[PDB]
This record gives sequence, structure tokens and C-alpha cells, in this order.
Amino acid sequence: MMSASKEEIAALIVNYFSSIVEKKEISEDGADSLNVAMDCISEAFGFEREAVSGILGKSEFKGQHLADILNSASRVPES
Amino acid sequence: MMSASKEEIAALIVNYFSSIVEKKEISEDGADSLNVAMDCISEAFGFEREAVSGILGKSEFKGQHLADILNSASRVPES
Repeated sequence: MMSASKEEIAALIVNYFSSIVEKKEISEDGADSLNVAMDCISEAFGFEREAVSGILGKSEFKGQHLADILNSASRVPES
Repeated sequence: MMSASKEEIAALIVNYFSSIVEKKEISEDGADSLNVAMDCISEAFGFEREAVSGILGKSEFKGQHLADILNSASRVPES
């Protein structure tokens, strides 16, 4: 139902990055990259990292993940 | 139809950030944050920025944007 506000989008984005390093799927180098990137994401959108837990609590992306959301998408503009 | 692979997700993420600075909606500070963040995103997922144009050309997120994709999501796990 949400129109995907800035904080809401960033929330899913940083949450996904958190999930990547959570399951330690990414390489050490990339993990550090996601860290400094996350500081920048937080600085850019004007929110704190742990605030994602609150943002994704208010917004109804709950029970889902960014990639699961993208998985449900399907657009083939065959021009 | 895509299960949202790493590069595909990062593609939409960096594309959205590009759109933000494209329409100069974000503040100068945040714009710079998105720049260094994007270098980190690219380094993390192992792809180049301009490669997003190719990734979003192969994947069928075409004609859409990240936030438009998130807008079509709706999950209320009212427990």
C-alpha cells in the first residue's frame, strides 16, 4: 500500500545488505564496502541503521525482503 | 520472472540512487554519499556502474524503477 518513501526504500536496501553479511555470503572486501556504503546511505536519506527495524515496522514490507519483492516483479516491454 | 540475482538487485538500487541525483532531489551532501556508496556497491557485487544499463537490459525490470517495484508490494503480517 506504501508508495515507497525514501526512508522505506533505503530501509529495504540496507536490510538486504545486512542480510548478505548476516549469512556471510559476500566476500570480506564486499562486506566492508557495504559497511561504509551503509553509513553513506544512512547519511544520504537522513536515518540511522538500527532505525531500519522501525521503518520496516511501520511500513508494510514486513515479512518480506528486498529481493523477494523484486522477485514478484515482472515487466517485459518488448518493443 | 527473475529471482532477483545479486547484480540485478544492485542494478535497481544504484539506478534508483542515480535517479535521485538525476532529478537533483537529494541534498549535495547526500548526493556525494551516494557516489562513494555506489563505488562500494559496485565493488561489493563485482560490477561497474554503467553496467547497470546492461543488467537492467537483460533482466526484466525494464520500464520500471526500484520504488515502483516496491510500490506494487503489500504485506501486512498482522499477528
